[PDB]
Amino acid sequence: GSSGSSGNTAPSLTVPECAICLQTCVHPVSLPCKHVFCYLCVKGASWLGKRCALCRQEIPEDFLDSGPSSG
Ligand SMILES: [Zn+2]
Ligand SMILES: [Zn+2]
Repeated sequence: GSSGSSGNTAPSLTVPECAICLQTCVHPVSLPCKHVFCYLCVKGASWLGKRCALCRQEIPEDFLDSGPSSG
């Protein structure tokens, strides 16, 4: 069925910047706090632990870990 939908609806076709490493966001992830960061910088950065860097909005484990191992 329908499984796997990410923020596609975009006014342009480019990659935004990051507010954690200060460089092109390799993986722009729309956080529940209305922000964008590298899927890696959010999953676990050097100075980050399951929490935004701009607003520090607690991120739910489900955010990254969604759905059972096997579908
Ligand atoms: Zn980053
Ligand atoms: Zn935030």
